[PDB]
Amino acid sequence: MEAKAIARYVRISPRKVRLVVDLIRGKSLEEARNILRYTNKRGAYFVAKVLESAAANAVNNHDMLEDRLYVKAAYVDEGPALKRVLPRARGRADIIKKRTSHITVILGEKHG
Amino acid sequence: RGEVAYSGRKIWPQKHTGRARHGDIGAPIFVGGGVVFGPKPRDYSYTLPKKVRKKGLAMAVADRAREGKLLLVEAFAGVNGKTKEFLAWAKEAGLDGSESVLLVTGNELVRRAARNLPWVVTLAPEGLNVYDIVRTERLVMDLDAWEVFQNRIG
Amino acid sequence: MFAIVKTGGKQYRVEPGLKLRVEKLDAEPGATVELPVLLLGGEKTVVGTPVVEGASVVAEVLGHGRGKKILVSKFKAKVQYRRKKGHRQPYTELLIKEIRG
Amino acid sequence: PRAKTGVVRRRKHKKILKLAKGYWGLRSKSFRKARETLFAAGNYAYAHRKRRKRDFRRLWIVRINAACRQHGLNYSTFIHGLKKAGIEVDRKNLADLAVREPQVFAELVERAKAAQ
Amino acid sequence: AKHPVPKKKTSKARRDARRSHHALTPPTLVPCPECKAMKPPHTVCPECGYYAGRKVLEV
Amino acid sequence: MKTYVPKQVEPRWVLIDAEGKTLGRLATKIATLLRGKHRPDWTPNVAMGDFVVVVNADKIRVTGKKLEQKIYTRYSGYPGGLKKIPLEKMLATHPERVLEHAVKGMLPKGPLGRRLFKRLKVYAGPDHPHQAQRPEKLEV
RNA sequence: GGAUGACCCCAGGCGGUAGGGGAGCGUUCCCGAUGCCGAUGAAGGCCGACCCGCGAGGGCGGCUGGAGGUAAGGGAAGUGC
RNA sequence: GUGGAGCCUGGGAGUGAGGGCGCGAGCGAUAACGUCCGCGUCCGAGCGCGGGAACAACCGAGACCGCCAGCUAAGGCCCCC
RNA sequence: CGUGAGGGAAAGGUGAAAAGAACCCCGGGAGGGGAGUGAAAUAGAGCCUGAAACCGUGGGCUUACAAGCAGUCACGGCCCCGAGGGGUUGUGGCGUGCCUAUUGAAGCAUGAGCCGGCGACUCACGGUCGUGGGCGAGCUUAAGCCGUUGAGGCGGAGGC
Ligand SMILES: NC(=[NH2+])NCCC[C@H](N)C(=O)O
Ligand SMILES: [Mg+2]
Ligand SMILES: [Mg+2]
Ligand SMILES: [Mg+2]
Ligand SMILES: [Mg+2]
Ligand SMILES: [Mg+2]
Ligand SMILES: [Mg+2]
Ligand SMILES: [Mg+2]
Ligand SMILES: [Mg+2]
Ligand SMILES: [Mg+2]
Ligand SMILES: [Mg+2]
Ligand SMILES: [Mg+2]
Ligand SMILES: [Mg+2]
Ligand SMILES: [Mg+2]
Ligand SMILES: [Mg+2]
Ligand SMILES: [Mg+2]
Ligand SMILES: [Mg+2]
Ligand SMILES: [Mg+2]
Ligand SMILES: [Mg+2]
Ligand SMILES: [Mg+2]
Ligand SMILES: [Mg+2]
Ligand SMILES: [Mg+2]
Ligand SMILES: [Mg+2]
Ligand SMILES: [Mg+2]
Ligand SMILES: [Mg+2]
Ligand SMILES: [Mg+2]
Ligand SMILES: [Mg+2]
Ligand SMILES: [Mg+2]
Ligand SMILES: [Mg+2]
Ligand SMILES: [Mg+2]
Ligand SMILES: [Mg+2]
Ligand SMILES: [Mg+2]
Ligand SMILES: [Mg+2]
Ligand SMILES: [Mg+2]
Ligand SMILES: [Mg+2]
Ligand SMILES: [Mg+2]
Ligand SMILES: [Mg+2]
Ligand SMILES: [Mg+2]
Ligand SMILES: [Mg+2]
Ligand SMILES: [Mg+2]
Ligand SMILES: [Mg+2]
Ligand SMILES: [Mg+2]
Ligand SMILES: [Mg+2]
Ligand SMILES: [Mg+2]
Ligand SMILES: [Mg+2]
Ligand SMILES: [Mg+2]
Ligand SMILES: [Mg+2]
Ligand SMILES: [Mg+2]
Ligand SMILES: [Mg+2]
Ligand SMILES: [Mg+2]
Ligand SMILES: [Mg+2]
Ligand SMILES: [Mg+2]
Ligand SMILES: [Mg+2]
Ligand SMILES: [Mg+2]
Ligand SMILES: [Mg+2]
Ligand SMILES: [Mg+2]
Ligand SMILES: [Mg+2]
Ligand SMILES: [Mg+2]
Ligand SMILES: [Mg+2]
Ligand SMILES: [Mg+2]
Ligand SMILES: [Mg+2]
Ligand SMILES: [Mg+2]
Ligand SMILES: [Mg+2]
Ligand SMILES: [Mg+2]
Ligand SMILES: [Mg+2]
Ligand SMILES: [Mg+2]
Ligand SMILES: [Mg+2]
Ligand SMILES: [Mg+2]
Ligand SMILES: [Mg+2]
Ligand SMILES: [Mg+2]
Ligand SMILES: [Mg+2]
Ligand SMILES: [Mg+2]
Ligand SMILES: [Mg+2]
Ligand SMILES: [Mg+2]
Ligand SMILES: [Mg+2]
Ligand SMILES: [Mg+2]
Ligand SMILES: [Mg+2]
Ligand SMILES: [Mg+2]
Ligand SMILES: [Mg+2]
Ligand SMILES: [Mg+2]
Ligand SMILES: [Mg+2]
Ligand SMILES: [Mg+2]
Ligand SMILES: [Mg+2]
Ligand SMILES: [Mg+2]
Ligand SMILES: [Mg+2]
Ligand SMILES: [Mg+2]
Ligand SMILES: [Mg+2]
Ligand SMILES: [Mg+2]
Ligand SMILES: [Mg+2]
Ligand SMILES: [Mg+2]
Ligand SMILES: [Mg+2]
Ligand SMILES: [Mg+2]
Ligand SMILES: [Mg+2]
Ligand SMILES: [Mg+2]
Ligand SMILES: [Mg+2]
Ligand SMILES: [Mg+2]
Ligand SMILES: [Mg+2]
Ligand SMILES: [Mg+2]
Ligand SMILES: [Mg+2]
Ligand SMILES: [Mg+2]
Ligand SMILES: [Mg+2]
Ligand SMILES: [Mg+2]
Ligand SMILES: [Mg+2]
Ligand SMILES: [Mg+2]
Ligand SMILES: [Mg+2]
Ligand SMILES: [Mg+2]
Ligand SMILES: [Mg+2]
Ligand SMILES: [Mg+2]
Ligand SMILES: [Mg+2]
Ligand SMILES: [Mg+2]
Ligand SMILES: [Mg+2]
Ligand SMILES: [Mg+2]
Ligand SMILES: [Mg+2]
Ligand SMILES: [Mg+2]
Ligand SMILES: [Mg+2]
Ligand SMILES: [Mg+2]
Ligand SMILES: [Mg+2]
Ligand SMILES: [Mg+2]
Ligand SMILES: [Mg+2]
Ligand SMILES: [Mg+2]
Ligand SMILES: [Mg+2]
Ligand SMILES: [Mg+2]
Ligand SMILES: [Mg+2]
Ligand SMILES: [Mg+2]
Ligand SMILES: [Mg+2]
Ligand SMILES: [Mg+2]
Ligand SMILES: [Mg+2]
Ligand SMILES: [Mg+2]
Ligand SMILES: [Mg+2]
Ligand SMILES: [Mg+2]
Ligand SMILES: [Mg+2]
Ligand SMILES: [Mg+2]
Ligand SMILES: [Mg+2]
Ligand SMILES: [Mg+2]
Ligand SMILES: [Mg+2]
Ligand SMILES: [Mg+2]
Ligand SMILES: [Mg+2]
Ligand SMILES: [Mg+2]
Ligand SMILES: [Mg+2]
Ligand SMILES: [Mg+2]
Ligand SMILES: [Mg+2]
Ligand SMILES: [Mg+2]
Ligand SMILES: [Mg+2]
Ligand SMILES: [Mg+2]
Ligand SMILES: [Mg+2]
Ligand SMILES: [Mg+2]
Ligand SMILES: [Mg+2]
Ligand SMILES: [Mg+2]
Ligand SMILES: [Mg+2]
Ligand SMILES: [Mg+2]
Ligand SMILES: [Mg+2]
Ligand SMILES: [Mg+2]
Ligand SMILES: [Mg+2]
Ligand SMILES: [Mg+2]
Ligand SMILES: [Mg+2]
Ligand SMILES: [Mg+2]
Ligand SMILES: [Mg+2]
Ligand SMILES: [Mg+2]
Ligand SMILES: [Mg+2]
Ligand SMILES: [Mg+2]
Ligand SMILES: [Mg+2]
Ligand SMILES: [Mg+2]
Ligand SMILES: [Mg+2]
Ligand SMILES: [Mg+2]
Ligand SMILES: [Mg+2]
Ligand SMILES: [Mg+2]
Ligand SMILES: [Mg+2]
Ligand SMILES: [Mg+2]
Ligand SMILES: [Mg+2]
Ligand SMILES: [Mg+2]
Ligand SMILES: [Mg+2]
Ligand SMILES: [Mg+2]
Ligand SMILES: [Mg+2]
Ligand SMILES: [Mg+2]
Ligand SMILES: [Mg+2]
Ligand SMILES: [Mg+2]
Ligand SMILES: [Mg+2]
Ligand SMILES: [Mg+2]
Ligand SMILES: [Mg+2]
Ligand SMILES: [Mg+2]
Ligand SMILES: [Mg+2]
Ligand SMILES: [Mg+2]
Ligand SMILES: [Mg+2]
Ligand SMILES: [Mg+2]
Ligand SMILES: [Zn+2]
Repeated sequence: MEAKAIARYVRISPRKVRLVVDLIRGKSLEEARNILRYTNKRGAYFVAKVLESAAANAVNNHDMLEDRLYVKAAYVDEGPALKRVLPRARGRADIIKKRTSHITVILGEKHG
Repeated sequence: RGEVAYSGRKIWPQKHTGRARHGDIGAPIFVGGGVVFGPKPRDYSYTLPKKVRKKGLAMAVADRAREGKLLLVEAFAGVNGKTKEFLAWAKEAGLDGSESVLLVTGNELVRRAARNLPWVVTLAPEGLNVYDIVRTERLVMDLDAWEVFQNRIG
Repeated sequence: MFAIVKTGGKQYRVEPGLKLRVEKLDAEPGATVELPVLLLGGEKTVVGTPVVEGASVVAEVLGHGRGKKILVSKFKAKVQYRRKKGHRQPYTELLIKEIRG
Repeated sequence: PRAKTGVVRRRKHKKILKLAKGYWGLRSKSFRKARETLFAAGNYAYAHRKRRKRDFRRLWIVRINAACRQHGLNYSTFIHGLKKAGIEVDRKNLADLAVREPQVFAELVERAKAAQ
Repeated sequence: AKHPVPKKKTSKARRDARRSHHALTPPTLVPCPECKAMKPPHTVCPECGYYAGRKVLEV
Repeated sequence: MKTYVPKQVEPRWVLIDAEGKTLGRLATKIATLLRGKHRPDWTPNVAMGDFVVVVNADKIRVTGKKLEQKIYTRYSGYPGGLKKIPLEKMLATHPERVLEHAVKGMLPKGPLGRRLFKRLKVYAGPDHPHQAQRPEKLEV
């Protein structure tokens, strides 16, 4: 049995959040929580939220035990980019891409 | 490219922009531009020689006759404009609808009765033509229709 | 006992029970054919000059087939020359029955 | 009537890309680089089918040479002798005999020495 | 200067190889001797406000 | 029938005395042994030659005026980094390198060729530390 | 040969740019079609180490898809990147 | 002398920047990877194959496809080979 | 966008029916997990199908003494599907991208970041050859007119 959560259209660059998600892949829920809590990255806030949403799903929907939970899989996908004009010298206009992330956390139970 | 709605303006200078040269955005190389050698209104008719089509007419009827699929009739019994009536007559005439029939008669009442049948094509003899003959498995004609036909191919 | 036989312009070491693919032979499936012998070995050695007079190998033709397609493809640069040919080599499959010395 | 590209180009590009599976980076992912890679691939295959025949003959010859020198003669003498003796066993089978049937090969060597 | 520019697009391989040094190292944590919570060493415990076996902070 | 390919074989250790032999003409034979081209099952893409032990490499011989006119050369990559060492000096300093260089130059380039060179053990003086492999003495 | 592109046998030719000629494949549309295939699954998509074809391609099978597609034989072009 | 020989009529072209080499001359300096003609050749179009370390035109040779068969060419046969 | 004359886009599709997801759960919200609707929910409104470039997660093979137009030929190793095949690639052989332009290009000469879609030899009238038919010292109609309503015929002026 697995439980899963997805935070879609999170306004943060995927390459940035992945760095954080890599920190918790395969960790027990408790270990992940401690890591995210003292990870000094903006992305920690978002991955924490998804992590917890997945833990709640596990316990409340899927009859899983909180003390058995671990991050069985996790990944970040790119959402649609928000394109924005960045005015440059000599009348040039560049396009900034403010990128977007779909954050998936999947929890399983580590038996015994 | 001359008939499309855009202006004839050169979209950017010939040289020194670092881009490909262009005139107006109506050029067919542009999405939304004119089309090159696209279709224009066209008359596909041409005058096929009279003797060829008269000959064709005779040959088309001849093909059906050689197959035993040409039948002439004097009259159409009791068909006065009702499909049910033509059906009754057709059954006796050996037309069970298992074969498509080109029915050629000057009798309007007969043509009206048969015209809605899927297996029947109806024509006045002045309209006899080889496409309609070759389209259909059987040819059925009035003695009257047979006569204007023989006049036509004479 | 093994023999070195000659068929389809090539030479093979055959033994009873060997299944072998050779160039296509003009012979019905199920027919048996006799292959020239160049040399015999195993227990006795006899050396052909070039072929040995008495001997033959008896083979049953199992059937004929077409080899797995090979793509023979030709290209010349800057000259717009491209050629694509599919090639399937025909063959006969043989089952070696006996070595008649 | 209009006949837009529709389906046809995608299908052609897919044929090429399927043949290019296994190739490095864009050579298996980009239609253009795949097509270029394949041009060269086909020419090599043709050239190397030819070359494969030479490759193996050279290998047989080397093995035959080593087997001969164990019996006191070199390859070029051995081949002359075989010619004079009228023995026509090819290099592919000579090399096999040299490894799998040393008694028979040694016999062939004798005939070759004698024939000279 | 004369505006140096990349000669070739960086390949997926080379791009990803440059990043072989980019993975984060996890925060280093120890248990707080008082409340057993994980926290960075040599910092005041944010959970109970203890440090050096005494209360330092309202938490 | 496919051409025979050998399963891995216990390599044969061989012992050679270099004393009085002509440098280049001995090298060609060591190379052949290294490649394993003397064996009927020779296969070009595996290391299956002999291990060759050589002794008295310091007593290798050479014709003409090569002792003083043959120059070994090394390039350091630095300006003026071309080093020139005559045969006499090489023999008087690292004698075993003379044969080593001669043979290395006679092996195929590439990974296999480099691996083959490692199967050559050249010693100045009459002794080698390889009694454990019991090298078979070879006249060549 | 056999009589006629029925297929077999013998022989010889078959590198190729500009370029000439020949034979084909596929795309859109019309006749064939008031038909026929189609929810027991159209077109399109994704696989395939299978079948046919020299090849361009064509089948077939699995998955997807969910409403169209269209033969032999011919016709016409906004027809292949 | 039956050849992808020739001649006649007609349809369709492309080409009208050549280049190396050998031989024969002119120009140049008994210079030029020079230049301009003549006879031939090859590359062009055979940047397909072997040799010449590598290399359009030097030597060998005109590649329909396949073969883990044989004989040769030039060139080679101490090792790399 | 331009002072102005003027220039001038992009942007279509849930489903048969909104039945457009009550209510509970994590979350500030967004978003999601259940429940529920539906034949179908990777048809959930950022909605038919959903290619390709491009990004990621998981797995198999493989890689830190190696010289490379990236392939190809051979063999061996491992994995997979069950005298066979598929994947991978250690070693050995061979190997100068594509297109354009040129006497000559891998060329350190042009062009191209990559992918998808748009993108260039046509049509009318006349000519000239060839060709499939019709008729043949003759062949043929044009505009029109009648008919048809995807029917064909008449029309000889005129042309050769
Ligand atoms: N007079 C006639 N029957 N004319 C031909 C038929 C008319 C019409 N197109 C039909 O099929 O119903
Ligand atoms: Mg940190
Ligand atoms: Mg909880
Ligand atoms: Mg700035
Ligand atoms: Mg401005
Ligand atoms: Mg500006
Ligand atoms: Mg400004
Ligand atoms: Mg960018
Ligand atoms: Mg940007
Ligand atoms: Mg215009
Ligand atoms: Mg205009
Ligand atoms: Mg306009
Ligand atoms: Mg306008
Ligand atoms: Mg306008
Ligand atoms: Mg204008
Ligand atoms: Mg204008
Ligand atoms: Mg203007
Ligand atoms: Mg311009
Ligand atoms: Mg310019
Ligand atoms: Mg630019
Ligand atoms: Mg441009
Ligand atoms: Mg540009
Ligand atoms: Mg323009
Ligand atoms: Mg303009
Ligand atoms: Mg315009
Ligand atoms: Mg537009
Ligand atoms: Mg338009
Ligand atoms: Mg156009
Ligand atoms: Mg035009
Ligand atoms: Mg135009
Ligand atoms: Mg009109
Ligand atoms: Mg026309
Ligand atoms: Mg007209
Ligand atoms: Mg009707
Ligand atoms: Mg009807
Ligand atoms: Mg009908
Ligand atoms: Mg009708
Ligand atoms: Mg034979
Ligand atoms: Mg067996
Ligand atoms: Mg075969
Ligand atoms: Mg065969
Ligand atoms: Mg190809
Ligand atoms: Mg090119
Ligand atoms: Mg090339
Ligand atoms: Mg070329
Ligand atoms: Mg080209
Ligand atoms: Mg060229
Ligand atoms: Mg080409
Ligand atoms: Mg197109
Ligand atoms: Mg299209
Ligand atoms: Mg397409
Ligand atoms: Mg294409
Ligand atoms: Mg497709
Ligand atoms: Mg295709
Ligand atoms: Mg690969
Ligand atoms: Mg790739
Ligand atoms: Mg890659
Ligand atoms: Mg890709
Ligand atoms: Mg070949
Ligand atoms: Mg070759
Ligand atoms: Mg050969
Ligand atoms: Mg000897
Ligand atoms: Mg000979
Ligand atoms: Mg021979
Ligand atoms: Mg400066
Ligand atoms: Mg400067
Ligand atoms: Mg600078
Ligand atoms: Mg400055
Ligand atoms: Mg700069
Ligand atoms: Mg640059
Ligand atoms: Mg990657
Ligand atoms: Mg890098
Ligand atoms: Mg508290
Ligand atoms: Mg020896
Ligand atoms: Mg010497
Ligand atoms: Mg020393
Ligand atoms: Mg070497
Ligand atoms: Mg080499
Ligand atoms: Mg040709
Ligand atoms: Mg022809
Ligand atoms: Mg067609
Ligand atoms: Mg097509
Ligand atoms: Mg239409
Ligand atoms: Mg219809
Ligand atoms: Mg229909
Ligand atoms: Mg049905
Ligand atoms: Mg289905
Ligand atoms: Mg369609
Ligand atoms: Mg297919
Ligand atoms: Mg389908
Ligand atoms: Mg419909
Ligand atoms: Mg279709
Ligand atoms: Mg159709
Ligand atoms: Mg058809
Ligand atoms: Mg038709
Ligand atoms: Mg049209
Ligand atoms: Mg077009
Ligand atoms: Mg003739
Ligand atoms: Mg000719
Ligand atoms: Mg000629
Ligand atoms: Mg022509
Ligand atoms: Mg023409
Ligand atoms: Mg010209
Ligand atoms: Mg001209
Ligand atoms: Mg001129
Ligand atoms: Mg000129
Ligand atoms: Mg010139
Ligand atoms: Mg000239
Ligand atoms: Mg000139
Ligand atoms: Mg000359
Ligand atoms: Mg001379
Ligand atoms: Mg001269
Ligand atoms: Mg002169
Ligand atoms: Mg010159
Ligand atoms: Mg000169
Ligand atoms: Mg001169
Ligand atoms: Mg010349
Ligand atoms: Mg040219
Ligand atoms: Mg040549
Ligand atoms: Mg030529
Ligand atoms: Mg060349
Ligand atoms: Mg070559
Ligand atoms: Mg050459
Ligand atoms: Mg060469
Ligand atoms: Mg060479
Ligand atoms: Mg050269
Ligand atoms: Mg040159
Ligand atoms: Mg050449
Ligand atoms: Mg030829
Ligand atoms: Mg020979
Ligand atoms: Mg010679
Ligand atoms: Mg040499
Ligand atoms: Mg050798
Ligand atoms: Mg203004
Ligand atoms: Mg304004
Ligand atoms: Mg304007
Ligand atoms: Mg809808
Ligand atoms: Mg709707
Ligand atoms: Mg429905
Ligand atoms: Mg809340
Ligand atoms: Mg809450
Ligand atoms: Mg919500
Ligand atoms: Mg959730
Ligand atoms: Mg939900
Ligand atoms: Mg339900
Ligand atoms: Mg259903
Ligand atoms: Mg379905
Ligand atoms: Mg779906
Ligand atoms: Mg759907
Ligand atoms: Mg629909
Ligand atoms: Mg969708
Ligand atoms: Mg999507
Ligand atoms: Mg991976
Ligand atoms: Mg090393
Ligand atoms: Mg290693
Ligand atoms: Mg390789
Ligand atoms: Mg091999
Ligand atoms: Mg395998
Ligand atoms: Mg492979
Ligand atoms: Mg393999
Ligand atoms: Mg080899
Ligand atoms: Mg290269
Ligand atoms: Mg080159
Ligand atoms: Mg190309
Ligand atoms: Mg270009
Ligand atoms: Mg140019
Ligand atoms: Mg130029
Ligand atoms: Mg030039
Ligand atoms: Mg290059
Ligand atoms: Mg370059
Ligand atoms: Mg330039
Ligand atoms: Mg370039
Ligand atoms: Mg230019
Ligand atoms: Mg660009
Ligand atoms: Mg790309
Ligand atoms: Mg495209
Ligand atoms: Mg034209
Ligand atoms: Mg037009
Ligand atoms: Mg026209
Ligand atoms: Mg004409
Ligand atoms: Mg005509
Ligand atoms: Mg006529
Ligand atoms: Mg007339
Ligand atoms: Mg006139
Ligand atoms: Zn604490």
